[PDB]
Amino acid sequence: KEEEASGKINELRKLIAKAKKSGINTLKEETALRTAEIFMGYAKWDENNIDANVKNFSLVKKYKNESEKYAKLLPDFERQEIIEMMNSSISELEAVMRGELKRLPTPVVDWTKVKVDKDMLVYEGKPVFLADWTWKPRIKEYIEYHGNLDGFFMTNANVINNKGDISPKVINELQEKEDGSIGFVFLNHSNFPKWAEKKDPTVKDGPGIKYTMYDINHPLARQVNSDLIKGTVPYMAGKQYTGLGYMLCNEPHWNCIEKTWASAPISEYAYEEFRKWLKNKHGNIDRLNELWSTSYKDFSSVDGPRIMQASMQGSPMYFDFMAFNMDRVTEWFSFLKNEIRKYDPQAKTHIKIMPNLWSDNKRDSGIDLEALTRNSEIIGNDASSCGAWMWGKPKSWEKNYAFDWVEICMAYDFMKSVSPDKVMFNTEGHMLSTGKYRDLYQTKEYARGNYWLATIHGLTATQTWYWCRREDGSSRNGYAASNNHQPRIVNEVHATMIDLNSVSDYIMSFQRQRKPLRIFYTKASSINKAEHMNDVLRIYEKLNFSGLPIGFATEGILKNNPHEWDAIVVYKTPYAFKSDIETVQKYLDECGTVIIDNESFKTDEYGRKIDLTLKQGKGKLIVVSTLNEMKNEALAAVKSNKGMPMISIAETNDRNMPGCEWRVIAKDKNKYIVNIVNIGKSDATVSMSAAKGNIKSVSEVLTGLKSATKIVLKPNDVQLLEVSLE
Repeated sequence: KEEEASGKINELRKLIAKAKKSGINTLKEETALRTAEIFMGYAKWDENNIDANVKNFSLVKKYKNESEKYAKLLPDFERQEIIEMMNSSISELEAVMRGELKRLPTPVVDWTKVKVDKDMLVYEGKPVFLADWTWKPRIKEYIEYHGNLDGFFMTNANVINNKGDISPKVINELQEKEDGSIGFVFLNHSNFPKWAEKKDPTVKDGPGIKYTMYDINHPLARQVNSDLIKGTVPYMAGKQYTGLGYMLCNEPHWNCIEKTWASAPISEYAYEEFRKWLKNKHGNIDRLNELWSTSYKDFSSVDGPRIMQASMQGSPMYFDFMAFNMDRVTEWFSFLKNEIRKYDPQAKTHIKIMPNLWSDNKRDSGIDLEALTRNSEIIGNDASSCGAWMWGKPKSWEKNYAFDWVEICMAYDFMKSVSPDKVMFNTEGHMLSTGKYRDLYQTKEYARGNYWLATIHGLTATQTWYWCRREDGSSRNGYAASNNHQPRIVNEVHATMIDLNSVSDYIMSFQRQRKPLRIFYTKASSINKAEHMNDVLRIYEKLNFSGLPIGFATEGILKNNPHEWDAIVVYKTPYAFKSDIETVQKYLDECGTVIIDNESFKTDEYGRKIDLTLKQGKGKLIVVSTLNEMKNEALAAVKSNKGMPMISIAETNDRNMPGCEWRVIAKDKNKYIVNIVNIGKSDATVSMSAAKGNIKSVSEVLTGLKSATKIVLKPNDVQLLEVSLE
């Protein structure tokens, strides 16, 4: 397969030179050719280092039993993937050269010239979308086609003394570092300097395991972070390598439920901050004593446990602890951002937030996705998707869906509800592999569908996990059967960016489209309930396959964002802040529509019967009993404001449920752009009609080929169609 692969590579290389002569933009095929050239060397390394790959595959649970076989077959698997990729590239380009496929213009992005503008990354006055790879060697061979993301890494360990002196190695790097390509600054928090630990060992208490291994409420922690930022950021300020911002922490969390993963008790400094937060929350100690059933003489005497028990969920002390943990974490990230802004007043910050700390049920992490998203100039995350785990009972998505769609659809939709006008930067993309998922045979169709779908929901740039391959093909649980062994996956991410760039105005219209239904979200219900996000997902899923972007409402969204929706839905939200209800009342008072079930808005965050109830007044207050009723009323509210899509879609499949998420935008008077992704785990047939009038024609935007009003999508398939009406 070595000789055969080299043959196809040489064939594509000559076809590229010929197409170029005709003025064809061969970026896509050059990207594939470069991928092939790189992975031929990786396959040669694999062929010469079988023993190293046996070890690599043994560390992977589903490839452990057959490790010797897998290490033997890997080199020819990689060459066979290159042969498939060259056959696809040669077929496509020969069709393009013969006028049989229409190739849209697409930019050759110079990353030294990309700028952030509102919710876009701009090259030569147009929106673009960026992909690079974690730990990829920054060499010419790898930055020509596979991304040119720059940046700078630092750690509080680079503060070498109490005086605030910075490691000379770090000063030397920053003095020499060129302006460079668009990049981000990575703040490390796992490595706190030993001199500080020796000076006051309490500085290690109440960590946010494992990525913040010191006390965010300790004064020596604040001195050290202030000293790091003061001594480094003046060298970075305004530089192109800071353009995608300052990443304030890797996967932060301060889990505080005893016997749970990455949990620890909070420090004594943190508990003193808790007494201050309780004084602000409750006003007088008598109000705390009534709720906690305690007899403290004042706020300084509060002296409850420094870690919570799962059995306490629903109690006032538990609520207070989790609410405080969120607020002090938000304040910590505010402190880091305000220190950076002193030395770089243009700094954009973000946080590598795990979206499942909002999309799953747990609220003990101190991660307030709304507050951290609002507080960030760039929407940071490391959203995961991927397929079935290598072990365990099926996840709930496996009944209906090809992959875990919940973070890149529902969490993205929450983040964009909070902040619609920001770039979104996935700083460790987990849409190809995780610790739990791996498949050597992962399809280019899966890879394209995922990056495409995530981009429809707001994703602007991705540093994908991960390019652990060194230039020689050696390695710097995660490695075997990751992208480091998959030539067609590495190539398809960049091919997807090329297509998204080619239609980036359409893509920004899909990202920005009116979200006319907002699901009400409150921390009052998520903190007190074991399974609030099961309920929020159930109503999201119920609404999300009707052609409409589905978004979220909170108190903060209603107070800070234009009310560009037709209705709020309130589902299984029995706990609410009084201020939630008051804010939803003000929306009814502006003639808003609220659709509420029988179970919602019954108590405050302490389970006390609520003094206040929603009154219809000038708006529309609709009480419903079922999910079906709630959906029927929601879509009626959109129809009443003429907000339904201009193209109607029906889906049939062998399941009980839709999987095709679809969207429609206007291209002009009688032409529409239809976006469809099959998130379902089996083939779906979509059937399209005009809402008014009659479909004249359907074509593929990317190919110019004629399509039909009835289409089969395989799982992970993407359709982008131009629909003309008569």
